[PDB]
Amino acid sequence: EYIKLKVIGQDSSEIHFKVKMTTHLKKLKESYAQRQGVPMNSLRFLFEGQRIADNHTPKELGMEEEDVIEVYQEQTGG
Amino acid sequence: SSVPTKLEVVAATPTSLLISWDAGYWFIDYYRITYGETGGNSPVQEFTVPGYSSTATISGLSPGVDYTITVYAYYDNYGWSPISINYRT
Repeated sequence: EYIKLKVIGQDSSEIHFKVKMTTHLKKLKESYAQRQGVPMNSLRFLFEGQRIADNHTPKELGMEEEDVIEVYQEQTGG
Repeated sequence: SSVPTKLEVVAATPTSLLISWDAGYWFIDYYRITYGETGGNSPVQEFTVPGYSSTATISGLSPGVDYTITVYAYYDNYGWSPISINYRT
């Protein structure tokens, strides 16, 4: 079963995804990075405080229909 | 309901057409477009277009014939219900 997730950049950018509950979130992240023209290393994706791993599933994370993933530009090396 | 929506012909000639559609907020991996003569014998013609596009040309049509055009959207092995329209060249 699949759920709709809303991915929202600080940007106010907004992209919706239909994701399988048991599927790794990697493709969602990389799709959003690609559509933004921004490198993966420069994004922090968050659901309820938790940074989302490429290997997290919506299921591991307690995600439901219409849940919001927030995305911030991340600076590294500090 | 369907993804995409607002499938429409936006320009045409006797033997071609330019369709356009709207994915709203959805990220789409690619679309599959089919088209065939409405109430014709032939199997449909088919082609695929990248998920970032919202426009496609259909050509090699014949003058005054009605076509049923269907667009299918896919993302990571999910397929939405398609949207169709009919258009006569």
